[PDB]
Amino acid sequence: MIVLFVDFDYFYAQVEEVLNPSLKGKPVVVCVFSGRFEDSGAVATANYEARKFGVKAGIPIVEAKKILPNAVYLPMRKEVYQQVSSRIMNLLREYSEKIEIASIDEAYLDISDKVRDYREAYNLGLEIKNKILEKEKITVTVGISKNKVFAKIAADMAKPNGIKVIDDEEVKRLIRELDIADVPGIGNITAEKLKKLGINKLVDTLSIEFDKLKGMIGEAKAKYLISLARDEYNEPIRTRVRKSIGRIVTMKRNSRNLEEIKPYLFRAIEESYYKLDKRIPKAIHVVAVTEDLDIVSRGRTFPHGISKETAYSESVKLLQKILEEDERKIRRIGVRFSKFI
DNA sequence: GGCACTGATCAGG
DNA sequence: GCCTTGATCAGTGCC
Ligand SMILES: Nc1ccn([C@H]2C[C@H](O)[C@@H](COP(=O)(O)OP(=O)(O)OP(=O)(O)O)O2)c(=O)n1
Ligand SMILES: [Ca+2]
Ligand SMILES: [Ca+2]
Ligand SMILES: [Ca+2]
Repeated sequence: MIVLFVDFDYFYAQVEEVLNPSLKGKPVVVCVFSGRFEDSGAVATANYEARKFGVKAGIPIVEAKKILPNAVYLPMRKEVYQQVSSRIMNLLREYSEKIEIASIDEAYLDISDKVRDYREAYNLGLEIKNKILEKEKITVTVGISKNKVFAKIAADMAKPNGIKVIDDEEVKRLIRELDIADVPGIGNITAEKLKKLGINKLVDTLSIEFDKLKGMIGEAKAKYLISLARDEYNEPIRTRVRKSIGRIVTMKRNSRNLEEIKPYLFRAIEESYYKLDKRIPKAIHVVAVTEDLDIVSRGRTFPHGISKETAYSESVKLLQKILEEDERKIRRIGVRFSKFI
């Protein structure tokens, strides 16, 4: 099997440069402002000119400005990026009907039936890069290997504006030498659990007793890692379907007052139904982010679709449930809908 | 024993 | 900050 993975470079910031080419060569930081005070919010992404100096996704805007006070700080325009992304995704469908759109800026193509070997695959990857550059003036990185996991590791290694193949021999090398923390799906908490077991490379998971592994990180991740170490991971490229759609808004001030919270909750419902478009959910969850930033949620599933009127009345009941069962003040409040008809 | 369902967790974009 | 193109866990009700 041959998998080609495409990952768009510094995507949000790059779209902003395409739309305003005077930004080219300047550090650009795309921000999500929460509106609680001035410059409250977090960085969504930054282009490489900013990232070079430590301005990275997730950090506080105030922290970014301490590092690069003269960078260009732009508000996130996700609707614009989403529309640009959709156009590029339509470009990719021309190269394979087996395509898995994995997020707003990534896709997997199964090109098993389009090329014979890694040489032809590399050439097709070049063709894809040039096409997206030609039509949308966006640069991407391409990773190619025998499965989705190594195709992604390949792209990680070639970023930015690159292309890389991980052939069968290199796959065997990585199983021995790749830092296990760098395997997709292994986050800090799991990486720490593993280190405490002495596992530092995929190969190590083959010699440890399975129940030990499973007891620490769970059955699913244990099997996942072992399948990879044995060079036996194969998951097909699958069409992804949206399963939940929601909106969460930050309140001006932390509160436990129902009447205070309601106007924000109802705004989240309005925006959520807008995003639902033609989908009709049978389930609704109210989702509260506490002051200490924990997340608490309560839901309700109906044997029928939920009208916006039913969303309003049920959401208040669920929020009350949350207030009844947790005593912390709420900082953000929202809803998420799912189980579409 | 194991399926179906919930809310919490961990992950990653 | 915000979103799920999320999956999996423990706890449970149930057959
Ligand atoms: N914590 C994060 C990470 C990413 N994103 C958004 C903005 C990114 O542009 C996009 C893609 O994520 P990458 O993780 O693919 O980021 P870039 O595409 O920004 O960087 P790179 O060139 O390393 O791929 O998703 C976000 O909102 N919040
Ligand atoms: Ca990217
Ligand atoms: Ca990405
Ligand atoms: Ca990691």
